[PDB]
Amino acid sequence: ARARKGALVQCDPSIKALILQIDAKMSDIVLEELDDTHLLVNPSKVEFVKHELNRLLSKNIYNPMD
Amino acid sequence: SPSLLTVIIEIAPKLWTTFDEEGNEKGSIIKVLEALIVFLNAHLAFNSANKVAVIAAYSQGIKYLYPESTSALXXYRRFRNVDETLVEEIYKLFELEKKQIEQNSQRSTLAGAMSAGLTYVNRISKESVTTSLKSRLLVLTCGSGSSKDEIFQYIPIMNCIFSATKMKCPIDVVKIGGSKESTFLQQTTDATNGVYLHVESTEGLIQYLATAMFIDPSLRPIIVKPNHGSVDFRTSCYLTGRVVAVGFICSVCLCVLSIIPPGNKCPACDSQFDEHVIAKLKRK
Amino acid sequence: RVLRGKDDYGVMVLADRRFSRKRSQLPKWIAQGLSDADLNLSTDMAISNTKQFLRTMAQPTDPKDQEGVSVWSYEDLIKHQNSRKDQ
Amino acid sequence: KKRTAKKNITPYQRGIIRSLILTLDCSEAMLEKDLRPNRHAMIIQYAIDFVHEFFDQNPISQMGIIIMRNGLAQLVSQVSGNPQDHIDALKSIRKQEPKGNPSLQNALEMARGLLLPVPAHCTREVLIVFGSLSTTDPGDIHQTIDSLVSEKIRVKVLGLSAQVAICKELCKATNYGDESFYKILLDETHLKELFNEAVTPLPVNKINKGFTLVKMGFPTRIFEDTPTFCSCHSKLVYGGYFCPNCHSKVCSLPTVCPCCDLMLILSTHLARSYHHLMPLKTFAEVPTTEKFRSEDCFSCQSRFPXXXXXXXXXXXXXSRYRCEDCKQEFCVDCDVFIHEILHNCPGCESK
Amino acid sequence: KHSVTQYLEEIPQQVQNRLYTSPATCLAIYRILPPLAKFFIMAMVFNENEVPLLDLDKWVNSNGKLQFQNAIKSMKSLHLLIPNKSSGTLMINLNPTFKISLRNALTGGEVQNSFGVVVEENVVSLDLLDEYSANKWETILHFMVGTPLAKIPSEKVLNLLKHSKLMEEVNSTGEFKITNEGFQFLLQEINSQLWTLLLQYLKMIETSKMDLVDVLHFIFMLGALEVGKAYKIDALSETQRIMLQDMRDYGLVFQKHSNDSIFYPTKLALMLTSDTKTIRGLKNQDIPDGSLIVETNFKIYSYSNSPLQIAVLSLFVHLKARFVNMVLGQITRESIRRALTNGITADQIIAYLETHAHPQMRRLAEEKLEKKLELDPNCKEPLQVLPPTVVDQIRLWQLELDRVITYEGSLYSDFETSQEYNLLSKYAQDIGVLLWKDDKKKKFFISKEGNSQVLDFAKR
Amino acid sequence: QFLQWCTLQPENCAVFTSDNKEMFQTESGLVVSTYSMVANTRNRSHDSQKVMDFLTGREWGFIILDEVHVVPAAMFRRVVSTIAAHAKLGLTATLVREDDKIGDLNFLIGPKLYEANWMELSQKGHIANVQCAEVWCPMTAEFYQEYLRETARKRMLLYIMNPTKFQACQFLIQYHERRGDKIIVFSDNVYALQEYALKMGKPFIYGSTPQQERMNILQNFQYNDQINTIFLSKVGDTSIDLPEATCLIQISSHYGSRRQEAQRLGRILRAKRRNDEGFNAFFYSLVSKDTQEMYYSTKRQAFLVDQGYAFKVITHLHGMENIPNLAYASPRERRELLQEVLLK
Ligand SMILES: [Zn+2]
Ligand SMILES: [Zn+2]
Ligand SMILES: [Zn+2]
Ligand SMILES: [Zn+2]
Ligand SMILES: [Zn+2]
Repeated sequence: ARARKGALVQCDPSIKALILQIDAKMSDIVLEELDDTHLLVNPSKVEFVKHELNRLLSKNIYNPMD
Repeated sequence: SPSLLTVIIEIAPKLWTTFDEEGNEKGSIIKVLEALIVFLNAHLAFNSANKVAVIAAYSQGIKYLYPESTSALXXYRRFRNVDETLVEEIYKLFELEKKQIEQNSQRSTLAGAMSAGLTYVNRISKESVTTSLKSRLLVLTCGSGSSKDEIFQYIPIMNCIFSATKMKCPIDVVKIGGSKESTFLQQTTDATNGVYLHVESTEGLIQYLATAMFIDPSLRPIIVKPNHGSVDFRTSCYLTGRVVAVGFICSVCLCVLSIIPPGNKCPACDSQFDEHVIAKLKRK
Repeated sequence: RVLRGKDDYGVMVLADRRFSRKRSQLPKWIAQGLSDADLNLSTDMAISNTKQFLRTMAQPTDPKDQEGVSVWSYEDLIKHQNSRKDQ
Repeated sequence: KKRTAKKNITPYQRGIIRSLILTLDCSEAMLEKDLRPNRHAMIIQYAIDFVHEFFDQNPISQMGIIIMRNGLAQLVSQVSGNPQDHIDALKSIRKQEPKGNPSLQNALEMARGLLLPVPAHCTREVLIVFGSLSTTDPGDIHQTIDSLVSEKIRVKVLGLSAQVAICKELCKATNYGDESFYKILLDETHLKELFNEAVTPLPVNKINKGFTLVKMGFPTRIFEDTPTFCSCHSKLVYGGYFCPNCHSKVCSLPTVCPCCDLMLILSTHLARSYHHLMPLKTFAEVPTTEKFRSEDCFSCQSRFPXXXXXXXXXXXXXSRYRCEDCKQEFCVDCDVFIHEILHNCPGCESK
Repeated sequence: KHSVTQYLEEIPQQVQNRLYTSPATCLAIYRILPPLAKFFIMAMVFNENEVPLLDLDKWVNSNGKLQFQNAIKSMKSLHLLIPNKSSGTLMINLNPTFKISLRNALTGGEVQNSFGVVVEENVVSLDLLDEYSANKWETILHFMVGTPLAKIPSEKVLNLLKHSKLMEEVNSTGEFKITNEGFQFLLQEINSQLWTLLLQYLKMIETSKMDLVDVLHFIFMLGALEVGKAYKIDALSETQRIMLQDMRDYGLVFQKHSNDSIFYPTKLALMLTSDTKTIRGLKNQDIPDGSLIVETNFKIYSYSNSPLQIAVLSLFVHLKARFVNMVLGQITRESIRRALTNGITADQIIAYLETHAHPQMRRLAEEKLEKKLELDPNCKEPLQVLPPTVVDQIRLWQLELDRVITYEGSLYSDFETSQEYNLLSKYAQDIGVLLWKDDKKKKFFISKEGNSQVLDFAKR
Repeated sequence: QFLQWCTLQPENCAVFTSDNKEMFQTESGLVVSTYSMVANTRNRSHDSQKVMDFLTGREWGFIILDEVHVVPAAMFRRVVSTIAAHAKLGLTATLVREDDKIGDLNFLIGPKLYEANWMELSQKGHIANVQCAEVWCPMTAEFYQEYLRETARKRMLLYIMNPTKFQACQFLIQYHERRGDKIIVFSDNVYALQEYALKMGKPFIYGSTPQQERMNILQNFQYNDQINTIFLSKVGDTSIDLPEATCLIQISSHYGSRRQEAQRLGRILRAKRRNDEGFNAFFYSLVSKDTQEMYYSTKRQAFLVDQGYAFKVITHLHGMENIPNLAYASPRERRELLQEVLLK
């Protein structure tokens, strides 16, 4: 019985890349990257990936809303 | 699946006598009664507050026991009331036991009790459209003698199978008594997806009752545990009284005759047959 | 002419503006059937009216006791009722 | 106020054996907009229901199915005691759309010859659900009706919301002069009840025909399932039946044996004929002020019976619809239900 | 829903068996197990012997065996049984405390915590003492989610909500607002909400003087049956009575007046588990007294109303001018954006609208239902049940407020040949267990239902 | 475009401009003249007056009027100052008009018989089925980085250019070419449209298309199915003799005000005497999802459903990446074309 658990993050390669850019930004918590459309991460830190993803987008977007 | 388990039990004080007669009087229906009291609480408990009910048959009539028709105008405390109201109603049936009850032993109102129940279930499924109750019933009989095959109750047995098959009802039967596979019941338990257990007299049926009579309620994925084969070589030649195989069936009467037929007016309806048709049947 | 007996039916439509004012000029038994709301109809609600008519008429509405009123059953509802009517 | 029948003039013979062959209309007129999807689609819904009903109360019978497209009638399910063949045949048809005209002369012509193999004891029957208003006859139709009435093939047809004299005539002609058989709906439920009523045998006043003694035997289920084997389908069936005379494994069916050819029945089919043949007497609605019986029902225990004097509510009616031969009360529910599923009059059974 | 069942297995084996000490709590834990698990309990409750798994495996035939794995896995996690690698085989037997406490409570046994109720003149009327309890819920719910008047006076309750973060409202500022947890409070209706709060108080009231078995015995005593007389007086522990009185104050004990009487067995204790009918100065127009408006035009047509309810409706729609029957409000992508600002996903609101606002949307839902499920294989086009047009806008709005995705399961390996992966994948779509796959990688991150069955088929 | 399909023989109907002298006072049958003629400062040859002299001279029973509101009522009040016919006919086009003076033109022609309740009548079977759709072109970092950098409206072509948007268009092109259908595209860009028309490579109507080439492509478009894609810029409205609509695509969505968007929707979606396709009037709107006009793309959707046109969204394209000419498909070239379009 083999079963390798984790946090499978599947998205577009670009957000993946961004998430991976973001994931590289807090110390490579992505355990594995299954393909261009999937990522395997430790759930302990995915929370903060989005937080900085949020901040960096909040730093980036800043929401003009024209 | 709230399943309505309604038990129908027949008590002729001549047949409960036979339950006393068989073996020794090592325990009358009370062992079966205390078995049933425990069994009724369990299925009541099993599915989602799934209701129960009880009817009986006198020697000379029938009556409801747990449904407890309008009269005024522990363990979960619903087991208690279901048991005790049943215990009180049935003891009221035993005071309705005397010589005149002992009198009308010619008939067995088993036929009437079970037709009345189908009116009751059609009545509850009609009302309980919400929470459609995956109901299913039960039969317990004290196998008594003096009538090897009382054949006066055959058509209502078979008609109600259709309604039972028509209303899609699995039907389980347990016979307590002498080893007489009630062929018509044996076909019946077979006909409408049921389980036949011809248990012996004095065994606490609780082990038996829980095993094979809980099969259906809504489940039916599990091997029914019926008794042996359910042969459908049906009623004896009405004229002969021998079970026919190549039956000889009269006419619009549809009476079953053996190789016996009188050649005229088959012995269930006044229908003369074409002597040519009789001779054609005799061309062999 | 489209009608023969009391069991007969059929539509007798009138198609002209002047028919609105000549409803009285029609014979009584025709006039009894021509009601006020049936005047000057456009062709459209004419078809809906006869549509329901043909359907309802197509039904076997035979009470056989209201026909005791309108058929005056055999030699009796005349002899019973009308020989009472000699008043 | 009551809508109940006076008297039945036919409990004596019912056509217990049948060969009913239902024919449909897949023509343009079925695409008009009166019935909810159309004529075409909602007609087919109730036919499926009737199909299930027709074989439940006359399972000894068979049926075939024919459509009516493009002035050409087209058989879609053979005359069979197997409803699923017809049911599956009906499932495909609704997916095609009705077209062309109903050429009744076509449809009548193939119906008449389809029933020639149907024997004397089996009854020939045709049920036309006509919904268009014009036909297209390949030949003389009176020739065919004359040929039809000659073959002892009664015809009852269910016109849509209209009356057509020829099917007035056809139902009149075939059904022994007794025109009772062009009954027509105004309504879906009227259509629904038009379907349910076509299930039972159809006696009006039977003429004296050869009452033929019918020789058959009864099959018995097989046990060995690893020995899954069949003589009626040549496949691995985990247990079938065995004809009493042929001795060949036959799958579960009231169908005839396929090796010695005797009708295979267990017991269940004939008892539907019994309550078909000898039904009960209708539960009389007891008079309101003259009943004075138990304030309950009999088949069930329905304490609702009145309210004891309520000016209007009590002077209305006392829910005591009681059968006669038993003289036992029955709530309308039971009285309706007793008369609905289990004939088996509860009072008349216990005595 | 936190699925409180997962909490019972989380408490270690002993406190379960400690919990299992009262045949009440034996008889209680039994009703939540999956029906396969239920069936495997009672068999080996009475026949006083363990059973090999091969029989339990042969008892369950093909598909439905997944519930056979559903049964046995929940069974072991809460340790009401003891697996036994006795001779290399599997000897299955109850945690015996369960079976006999059950068997006792089955055959009139010693569940005195179960028998802790008392029967007396049950003066609690059907209408009496639960309107306070129902109003208790109404007032505190208006307090917790934020009503026009937040009449929730449960100081112990308010601390649990803020301390447990039950609502994403500023407890420091007194805010009772719906956060991610507060949005989840708006989702779990009766069980799940009744589940969710029972968890917060246990987390809150767990530091000192817990007595969890007594807490669980006392909680299961008040909700097990109407303790009636002697419940809050006698059939209650010290911390249990404080819990019972605290449950009394929270309404979950409809503890009768005088603060010292039998367990006021409010109906609130019943609903936490019953998962059945939910309906609870001197006027209360019901049941359809509530009302709302949700139709294809995406607008509120309110004729019936309820203030906390329309306050709740206003939590995701603008209110402009409450009229005689209508409240001036119109649901838009802006209106739901009031909740998406709170991170409230357009997921629970889906189930909310299909259930809630129905008392005015009965016909509207009923006309939407049309019974288009048996007609579904017949008429392949379902007739707008349930409304799909709203959810796509919600999803597209949710998709507009989105772009983070993740999956559960476990990555799998040792798939040696293409035939087994092709055969395993083919069967997986038959039961529907595979999130994403690829023959190239021979890896996928899904549930283990695929791995358990191939092992069981290979091994037995 | 209709009156010869109509029963009318134009031999009688003297068309008048007073640059267009025609047979006044001898015109035997019905007449078709125009306002600026019939009264204006554009009362500009005595053909005009003499027609009007004839208009007064001959007694007229009925007056068919088309868009009286645009031209001042005063001249209509002057074609209502002089002649005294018997009837007029106000076939008005808007509920509220600048000729809604307190004495309305309703109370001079005949009462209202036909109004904003266009549900009784057109539903009786006149109009066919029109399908509308709105594809969400997938997001790519630069557009957002382009969205991020400027909040200005200059993002307009920056999501219009989406090469993925070109792709979905080409799918319809091969699709409607496969179906023998006809495609209208509403693209006011010049470069990215050329960039796209270059990317497609069919004889293409585009920005400032030669009307003959327009007509040539149109002839090669409606009668010839080989060219089954034309691009109508803002020069279509207003106005050309707009071509038939089976597959309308709209790229630009500012095109304000919204009263025009009712116009364009009505104007660009012309009628089609083809029933081979199940939705014989496709309306499409290729929008880069997650861009500036999601607000304004959501503004178009509410308009159409108010107009009642059958509408849908197709973002799960069948073979989205399977189409030919995946030019600029990559986010880089979308970025590269985004740099290409930042010029525009
Ligand atoms: Zn006979
Ligand atoms: Zn076979
Ligand atoms: Zn045979
Ligand atoms: Zn009754
Ligand atoms: Zn009777």
